[PDB]
Amino acid sequence: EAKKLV
Amino acid sequence: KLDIKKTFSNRSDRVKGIDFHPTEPWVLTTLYSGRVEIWNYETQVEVRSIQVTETPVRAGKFIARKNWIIVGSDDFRIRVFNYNTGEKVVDFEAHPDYIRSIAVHPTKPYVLSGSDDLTVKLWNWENNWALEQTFEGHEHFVMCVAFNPKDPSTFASGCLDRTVKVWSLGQSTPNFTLTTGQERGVNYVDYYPLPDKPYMITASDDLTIKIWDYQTKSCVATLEGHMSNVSFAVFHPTLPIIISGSEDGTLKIWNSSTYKVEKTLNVGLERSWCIATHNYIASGFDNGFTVLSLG
Repeated sequence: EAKKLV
Repeated sequence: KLDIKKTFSNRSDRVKGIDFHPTEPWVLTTLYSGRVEIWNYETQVEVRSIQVTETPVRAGKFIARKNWIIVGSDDFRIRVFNYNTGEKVVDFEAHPDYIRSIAVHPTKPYVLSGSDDLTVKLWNWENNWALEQTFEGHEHFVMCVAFNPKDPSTFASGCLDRTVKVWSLGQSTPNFTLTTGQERGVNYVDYYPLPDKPYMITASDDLTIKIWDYQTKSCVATLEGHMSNVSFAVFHPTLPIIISGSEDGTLKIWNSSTYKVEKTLNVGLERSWCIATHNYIASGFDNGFTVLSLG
């Protein structure tokens, strides 16, 4: 999910 | 062979998008906090600061021929502000998911937006911002869209699906699809701007930057050395260099004739996210942005 959010 | 000087650094919240104005000495920044800012990097004085939304604003460009900035945010909306009046002049939901990238046609009233909804969309501001076309076929988030500056009837999309697709306005499917071998996806795509080479360039979380000949479809070179995700890589418009930026905290300047690294810069702002070129360059980071002069 980090890829979507950062 | 490159005298890199510092022009303006500003501390702020994380900068996700950045762009130079073509005729005023300004940069636009779009922040993780929902704010967008215009700074005069010569006087180092703010021209505008606007709280646009509560969500990240990842994409931002000047449309200077209309005295506009255009921005796209994680609340799914495209917004346009007139920077002379400060007022919001357009606001619509563009995609049912995050907007990653906005590109503006250099001579026609067209905007492209690329989205986590797996599409690119084309909007016409002289047709009441009509959706003129949707470009479908990618399999993951569309991270970057760029017009071909030598023929802006075509444009490229870079996607986490590991492809670049090159499209033409008015055509249903891509002119072609490039399978990059960057198996962690494509974060960015840029075109070489001058007529001597039909080249493009891609950056990936796989730590590589690849140069492509879009006529032969071959990989010309692979630039390695970054130690974490490569956020972007671009050809400089007037100098024979490539500039990349990474979550490793560095900017790297590469020789565009030899494909070897020339300089590694850690400007002390943590992770790098975004880039613009005017021989000014500017990059946005976790802790603010910097504008640098090269010559």
